[PDB]
Amino acid sequence: VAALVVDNGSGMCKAGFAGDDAPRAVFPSIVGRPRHQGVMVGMGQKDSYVGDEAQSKRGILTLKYPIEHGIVTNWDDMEKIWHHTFYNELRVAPEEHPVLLTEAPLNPKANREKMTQIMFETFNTPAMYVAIQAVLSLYASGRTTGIVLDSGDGVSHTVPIYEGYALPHAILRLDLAGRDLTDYLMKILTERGYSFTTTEEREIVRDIKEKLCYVALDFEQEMATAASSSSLEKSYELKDGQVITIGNERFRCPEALFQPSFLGMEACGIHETTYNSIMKCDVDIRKDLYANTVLSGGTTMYPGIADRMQKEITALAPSTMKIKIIAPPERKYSVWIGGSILASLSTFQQMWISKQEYDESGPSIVHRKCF
Amino acid sequence: VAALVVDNGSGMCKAGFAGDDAPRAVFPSIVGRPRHQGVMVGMGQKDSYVGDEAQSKRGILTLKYPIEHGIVTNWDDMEKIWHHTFYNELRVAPEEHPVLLTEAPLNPKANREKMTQIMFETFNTPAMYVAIQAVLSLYASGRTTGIVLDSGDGVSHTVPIYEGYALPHAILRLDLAGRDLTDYLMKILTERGYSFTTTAEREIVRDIKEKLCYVALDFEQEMATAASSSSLEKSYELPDGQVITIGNERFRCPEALFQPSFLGMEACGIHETTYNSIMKCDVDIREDLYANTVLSGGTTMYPGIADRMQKEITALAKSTMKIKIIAPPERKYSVWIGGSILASLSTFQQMWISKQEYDESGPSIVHRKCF
Amino acid sequence: SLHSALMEAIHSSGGREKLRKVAEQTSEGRPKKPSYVEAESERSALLAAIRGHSGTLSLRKVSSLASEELQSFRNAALGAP
Ligand SMILES: Nc1ncnc2c1ncn2[C@@H]1O[C@H](COP(=O)(O)OP(=O)(O)NP(=O)(O)O)[C@@H](O)[C@H]1O
Ligand SMILES: Nc1ncnc2c1ncn2[C@@H]1O[C@H](COP(=O)(O)OP(=O)(O)NP(=O)(O)O)[C@@H](O)[C@H]1O
Ligand SMILES: [Mg+2]
Ligand SMILES: [Mg+2]
Repeated sequence: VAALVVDNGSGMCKAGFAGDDAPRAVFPSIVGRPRHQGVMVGMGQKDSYVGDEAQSKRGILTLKYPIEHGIVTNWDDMEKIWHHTFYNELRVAPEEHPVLLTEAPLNPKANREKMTQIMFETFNTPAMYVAIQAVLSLYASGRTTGIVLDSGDGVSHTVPIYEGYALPHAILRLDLAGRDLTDYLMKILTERGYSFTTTEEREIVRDIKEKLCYVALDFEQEMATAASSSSLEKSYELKDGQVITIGNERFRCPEALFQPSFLGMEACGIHETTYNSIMKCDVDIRKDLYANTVLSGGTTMYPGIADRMQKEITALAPSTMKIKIIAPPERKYSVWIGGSILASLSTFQQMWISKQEYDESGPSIVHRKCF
Repeated sequence: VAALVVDNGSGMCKAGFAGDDAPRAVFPSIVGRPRHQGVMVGMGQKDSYVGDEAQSKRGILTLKYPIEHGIVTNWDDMEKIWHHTFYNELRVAPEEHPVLLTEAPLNPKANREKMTQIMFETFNTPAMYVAIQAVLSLYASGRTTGIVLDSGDGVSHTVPIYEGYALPHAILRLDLAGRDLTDYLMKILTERGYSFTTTAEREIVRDIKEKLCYVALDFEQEMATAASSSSLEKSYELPDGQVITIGNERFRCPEALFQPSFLGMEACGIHETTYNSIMKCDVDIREDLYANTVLSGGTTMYPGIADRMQKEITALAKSTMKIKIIAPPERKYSVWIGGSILASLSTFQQMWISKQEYDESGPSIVHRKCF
Repeated sequence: SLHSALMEAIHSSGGREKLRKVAEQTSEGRPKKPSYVEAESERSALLAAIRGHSGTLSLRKVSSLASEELQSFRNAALGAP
């Protein structure tokens, strides 16, 4: 009776049971295998580790990240992750539950079949379904039409959705997201007089980012304030107790989203990318995109991002056009929550792909149950 | 979907919707109940009238003022006003909107709880929040740190504010404002030859004050000129066309703000009261208070008040200190305008007190949403 | 229709986080909530907004009996009891 919802991000996998309001399991999308084939004073039988213990045992393992930029690049590694998710994390029997999986926008048709092959042939699922991540965000906020900007660890997308379906032609991919900011934050702190470089120092910066960074409504004016007073300054409590002082870096960091030239990127800016997608849609539905611009993914979590978006898009739009930005406080797990709502609706119960349907049609049935 | 902003003045109540450039409803904080005629068969009208209709039917009513000197002194009558504001003035449902309320600086802890109690129990609001009027005025001018002189009906306050927090210890209250000045004009005009005392004549004097009074850059010089010339005299037509001429009373009336002795007060004067507040604060925030002195309230509306304030404070302050007086033209409605800006910011939307938070924490939760 | 009904169920039916196991039942506002668990960054974000919001200019024009005197900077009629 209870469905499983598995949202596979580049950074973190989020897993749990449909109907819950949050995932039970959140862990790094990392598979680790022992370097050196045969030999070891390794352990029991474990030819693989997933998530945190792979991270803990980095020193004996070669680590892989199977889902780079939202797209799977190794199905063997991906299978290790799903295996870990069902048995180690949720502790359920795959063959007992229908399972809903997510995918990145513009996911190659090959991969969509592979996802379905593995779910039925490897994990013997009674039923399953595949959903575009961005679409689930929109659903989570009670909408079926709108544009969502979904920005995570590895990639960002603006995705125009009309009446339940993503519009492939107007999907823009922005090759900039969370880890470009982590890196950028390291750069500007180094400049200040501190030093972060080692992949453990990274994880420290990443914590600062998620805790202290924010978006200023007026960036220039905020730079002016930070330069002529120490009122914006905060000091961060490190592990080894070295209390570090961070000023205008707090807001110059998320600013990169709006001014990718800060990253040596000639690219566009989240607000302008959003505008360009809206413009790629038919004149007659644009209004609905404007009035329903949804934010999702950890990288949209900076306080002040919504009002700024609102202002930046209004500056690009026509007059009087109703620009509404939806940034719910839970938006980090909007994709998952959306998944949870959908799969737990009774009207969804016949939407599933059943084992029976797979046995006759094969991997390619997934195309018929989507776009 | 839209929030409510309610600025309860000792004289005038102002209401409207977060995002608007001005309040919708502005009406007197008067509750009139019918006086007993001493009759047998005494049926006929309503038991309470509020605001305008209380004002017109004043002859047949005993009028009360629930909120005196900025502080609510009658909760039954206060509830009447609030009811009247939601229903008869705004014509919306309390239960459907988050409500931003304002308070006097140094409002007792007891009264703050009572406000919150009434908003969730009696008016069943989704959310609500309480702001100090003065702080809102500063926000209204787009600043988070500075000092505001708020002068309204019954009371004047100087409020040093640092990054969104008022500094109670450096708050000074001055018991002299609008109606004291109205009184004084009545006094001085009578001595000239005219006669005003009947409460219908007060309202005329009050109209003169708001239309013809000003603040002299140099009072003794202005008295001198007024004595050697009629050039500074102005005429005022009554309803019955009894053109009254008014001379140096035009600037002698507002002068009381700078010389309370004119009213037989041992008090200090707005310029010096402002100075003393700044002097109660630390050295490192003083420059910022001195360059950001904001005027708000009806009694700061006099032509020439800011230039005078600039001159007077420059005199009292250390040399070389940059004195800047900000007197926005909308300053009569800054408290409200400010609260409209605030409660319409996305960055504010998690700051509310929810119905949930109240149900678990109780009235005193309000104390937790400031300090 | 099979589709039409689901679309209606996403909008209509509890298409919100009234799901189960410790959530946020009710939330309000004028707009939305750019936010994280760290209230420090939130306040920084709020104060930066107050400082950055444009004047009354940026706000929704209204025709009020009072506010009329605001759009014409200085005016006056009947001020306070
Ligand atoms: N409050 C925050 N402020 C800024 N960044 C944050 C915050 N919380 C999380 N992040 C970042 O969000 C990124 C991960 O977002 P998330 O969407 O959960 O990842 P994912 O979906 O697993 N990977 P992807 O495939 O790239 O979407 C990381 O770079 C984090 O540093
Ligand atoms: N243009 C003007 N010139 C001089 N005085 C004015 C003007 N407009 C209004 N007033 C006076 O301002 C006073 C009250 O204004 P207001 O700031 O609305 O007080 P309030 O907020 O209603 N009560 P409080 O809570 O005590 O401030 C009255 O005494 C009016 O006479
Ligand atoms: Mg994601
Ligand atoms: Mg007032």
